[PDB]
Amino acid sequence: ALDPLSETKCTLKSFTVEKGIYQTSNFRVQPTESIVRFPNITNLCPFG
Amino acid sequence: QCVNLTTRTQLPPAYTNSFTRGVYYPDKVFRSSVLHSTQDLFLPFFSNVTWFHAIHKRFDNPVLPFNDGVYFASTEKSNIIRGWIFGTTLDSKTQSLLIVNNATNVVIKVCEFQFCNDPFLGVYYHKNNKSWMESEFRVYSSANNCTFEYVSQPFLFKNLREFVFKNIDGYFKIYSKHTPINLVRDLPQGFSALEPLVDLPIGINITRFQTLLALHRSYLTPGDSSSGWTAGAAAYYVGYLQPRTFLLKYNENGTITDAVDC
Amino acid sequence: VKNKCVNFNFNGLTGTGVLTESNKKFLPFQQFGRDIADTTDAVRDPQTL
Amino acid sequence: LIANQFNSAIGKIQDSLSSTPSALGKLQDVVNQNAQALNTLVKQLSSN
Ligand SMILES: *[C@@H]1O[C@H](CO)[C@@H](O[C@@H]2O[C@H](CO)[C@@H](O)[C@H](O)[C@H]2NC(C)=O)[C@H](O)[C@H]1NC(C)=O
Ligand SMILES: *[C@@H]1O[C@H](CO)[C@@H](O)[C@H](O)[C@H]1NC(C)=O
Ligand SMILES: *[C@@H]1O[C@H](CO)[C@@H](O)[C@H](O)[C@H]1NC(C)=O
Ligand SMILES: *[C@@H]1O[C@H](CO)[C@@H](O)[C@H](O)[C@H]1NC(C)=O
Ligand SMILES: *[C@@H]1O[C@H](CO)[C@@H](O)[C@H](O)[C@H]1NC(C)=O
Ligand SMILES: *[C@@H]1O[C@H](CO)[C@@H](O)[C@H](O)[C@H]1NC(C)=O
Repeated sequence: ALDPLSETKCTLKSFTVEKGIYQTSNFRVQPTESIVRFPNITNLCPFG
Repeated sequence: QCVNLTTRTQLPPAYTNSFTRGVYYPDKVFRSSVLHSTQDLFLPFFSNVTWFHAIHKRFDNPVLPFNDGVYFASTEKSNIIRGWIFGTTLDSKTQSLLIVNNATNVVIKVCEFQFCNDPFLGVYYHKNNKSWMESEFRVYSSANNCTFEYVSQPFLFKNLREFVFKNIDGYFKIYSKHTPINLVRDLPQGFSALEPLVDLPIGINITRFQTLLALHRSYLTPGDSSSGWTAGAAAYYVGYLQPRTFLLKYNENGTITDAVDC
Repeated sequence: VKNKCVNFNFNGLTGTGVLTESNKKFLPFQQFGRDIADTTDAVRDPQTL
Repeated sequence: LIANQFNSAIGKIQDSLSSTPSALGKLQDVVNQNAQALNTLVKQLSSN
């Protein structure tokens, strides 16, 4: 986890990388917030 | 008050084919241009649908056996059919479903009523007031320990009212679709999709169902309220849902336009 | 919040994604849509419809 | 004569390709198969 070349070296498990294009990891956008939406209620349940 | 009155003519009921009728939205999921196959309690195409008449004299309201799901259709303009009553005993021993839809309200009260053996609703009309009002409410003797209550807006031989009543998992589901019908004696061959109206959570054992009709004695009956009455014309159809796999075709707007009985 | 990668749970349907104003026309009893391969891709808000 | 026959043959070939939606099936099959497989894979996510 230093730079893409080192990640390629780790993915190939070798210290020497031949010329080419290699897939190393997956890029994914992590969520930022949380959203809750539910119908309007104003009365508690009769658990009493 | 309970009244047991029968002056109708005796003749065996008629039978018809159900045709491509009685298809409802199985779920509340929107789909566009997708052919979706489901396995639900559907009405087989061209099924053996029973026909009941209420001509003027016929008032046949038998205790039909409500099997797993029941299809029901009506073409009429006098609003003779008001509601339906369900139950295993139709007695004050066990809870019985009861629905009444007159012109003014829809009433659902799940109570174990002491049902009269001949439930009906009586409407009397006078010329001076020019109003049709219901004098006698004799579908049951008394309220008798209601356990569920619900009232909503009324549902509105030239109009077709198609309902599907299905009881599963302690829930009583009603699917209805109002459509203008031009023919006055038989179901049209057109395809119609029934949208859900309400999932009333009743959860009672139901084995036998009945329909509630209304009389319209205004001035043509001279007899007592035990053998004499008069009303209009009504016809209704009863089918039975079976476990069926159906291929439903959704258009781009999300409404079912075609179906296939596998 | 719209146009952001956010978690959500609308009437029990829980997921992660970006919510955008749509042009689909739900019938006034359906709650959410689905794809050809049964994938949730549209949800009606339980408050603003 | 040979040039006219060649030209007529090319024209007939174009007409046959245009007025027959079953000549290119060897390609369509492949596409369909791939799509079908992908669909099946995705639908396998909805199994208990
Ligand atoms: C719901 O009510 C029905 C109708 O009474 C019950 O089914 C009956 O079960 C008895 C058992 O002794 C049979 O003799 C009857 O023939 C059945 N009737 C029918 C129409 O099938 C049913 O058992 C009840 N459900 C539950 C869960 O108790
Ligand atoms: C419908 O029921 C009637 C009862 O009289 C029977 O004669 C007829 O064959 C039935 N039709 C079917 C099962 O398709
Ligand atoms: C209709 O509505 C009211 C309110 O539920 C109810 O009390 C009343 O009895 C109904 N009217 C008739 C004529 O049954
Ligand atoms: C009504 O009330 C009581 C309480 O549930 C019940 O035991 C009784 O049998 C019911 N009676 C009738 C007539 O429905
Ligand atoms: C969907 O509804 C619109 C309303 O503008 C209509 O123009 C269109 O034809 C409908 N589509 C189908 C497939 O019925
Ligand atoms: C509350 O919900 C109602 C019904 O959907 C809506 O008309 C109203 O604007 C809402 N009020 C808010 C969100 O403050």
